[PDB]
Amino acid sequence: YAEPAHINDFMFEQQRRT
Amino acid sequence: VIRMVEMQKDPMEPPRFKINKKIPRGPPSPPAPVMHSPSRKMTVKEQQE
Amino acid sequence: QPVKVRVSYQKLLKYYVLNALKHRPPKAQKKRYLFRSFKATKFFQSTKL
Amino acid sequence: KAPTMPKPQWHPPWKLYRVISGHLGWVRCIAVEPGNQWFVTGSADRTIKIWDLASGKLKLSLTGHISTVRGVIVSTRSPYLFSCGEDKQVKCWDLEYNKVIRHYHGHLSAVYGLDLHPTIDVLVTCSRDSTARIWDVRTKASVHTLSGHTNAVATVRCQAAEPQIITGSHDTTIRLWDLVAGKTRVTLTNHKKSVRAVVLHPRHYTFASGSPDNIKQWKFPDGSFIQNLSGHNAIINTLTVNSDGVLVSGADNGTMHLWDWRTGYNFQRVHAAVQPGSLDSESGIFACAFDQSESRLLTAEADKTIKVYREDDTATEETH
RNA sequence: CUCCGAACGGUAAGAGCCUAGCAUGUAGA
RNA sequence: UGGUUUCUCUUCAGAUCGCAUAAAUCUUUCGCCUUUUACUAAAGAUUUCCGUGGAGAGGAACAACUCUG
Repeated sequence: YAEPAHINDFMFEQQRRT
Repeated sequence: VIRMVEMQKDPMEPPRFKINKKIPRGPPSPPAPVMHSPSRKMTVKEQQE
Repeated sequence: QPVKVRVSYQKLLKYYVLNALKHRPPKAQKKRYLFRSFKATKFFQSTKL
Repeated sequence: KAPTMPKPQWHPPWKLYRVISGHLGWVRCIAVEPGNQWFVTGSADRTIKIWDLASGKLKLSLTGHISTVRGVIVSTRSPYLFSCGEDKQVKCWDLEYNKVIRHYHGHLSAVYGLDLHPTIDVLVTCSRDSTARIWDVRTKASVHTLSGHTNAVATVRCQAAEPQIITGSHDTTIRLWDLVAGKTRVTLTNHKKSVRAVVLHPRHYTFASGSPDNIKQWKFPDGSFIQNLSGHNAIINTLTVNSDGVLVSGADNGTMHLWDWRTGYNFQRVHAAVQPGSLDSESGIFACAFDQSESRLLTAEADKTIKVYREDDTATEETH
């Protein structure tokens, strides 16, 4: 089940890699 | 979460494959019934008229 | 009176009229920037030589 | 005893004012210009000829088709008198130079009718091969193949109010195919005969429908059977409706039965005559449409005579 | 007087043997 | 009041938008014609391409030199 989000790709890729 | 980033292809290229011979959809349908009118015989003289 | 200069002046004046007699449109257009889309791609690159 | 019986609608009878006969063959389509000046009408002689809408005299003669011209849809949003021929060619004869400008193709057989959408820049060409075609105007290309008919799609309707495109199939099943998707959103549980007629009354109600045998009304949102038709068992081919409440039914037998869109009773129900050169049983209303001024009705018969029926004031026509 | 043409409508038809300039860039344990 | 430039993107262009001018398509015409495409040019209108014009949006270079008023 797909569920998109309207969050920023910059802050999401920075927080997960940290 | 997976980011959907569309890869920008080269805008000068031959197509990557031939004509697609795959089935796109299903040959069954939703066969909705008629329900218009009850079909019956007209008369005994309908074969002569 | 050259014999070559007479038909050469007649034919050069022929395409002078024919490119202005019927070939006078208002010249409308809607699209632009053909090669500019290739410069904004991820594969081409501009330089000077 | 009947509901709404002692209060019908008002409908004075009409009268033929001029019978123009200039074509050579059975006229299959007739349309009026939105400026109430031109009257485009095809024929079996492969020549769509325009005439004066009020004077009745001839105005132009435009040929080019290779078969019978069974469709003439004059566009009101753009100067282009598009025509549908039976030679598998939707010849969009633009009136800006009185010649073919588009010559769109794509149908596998004859085209039954063509209808121009008032809002979307596309032409609904109801073909007769296996389906209709959504041809894009000024693009010379089809948009989508609305294949939702088990037979030839005779009638066509492109309303701005109805989101779908009402297609009249000859397989006794009307359909409403959507413009974006293409599939039939709702069928019709009526019209047991081969439905080859459709109408629309956007004056004070929704768009109706029609059928040769056992016709009935309908609604624009998803369909709603309001009431059936009167005793008209002939093969109906023309169904026009005016904004004043008149409902004209043109059949192939020549019995031009005129009824009311609200009351339903036949007001005139008169039968027209025929040409002296024609046969005894040949007069039949193949196409009928009211004028742009809604004053003089125009019905193109099958006896090679475009008849015009004007109005007449009377009061001794009370229906029981 | 100085105006200059190109392709298709064309070489067949077959038997046994012989040698070549080419292409893909995988999941798996 | 306050900015000379330059590059990206959003409309309408009825101004020789082009002080010059290509190709294709459609509807009619001529010449050859022997199957066809490549053909010859007269009329009209439909695209594509070579280009351009005002007016808002985002970057770079002294934007500060102080331009008109």
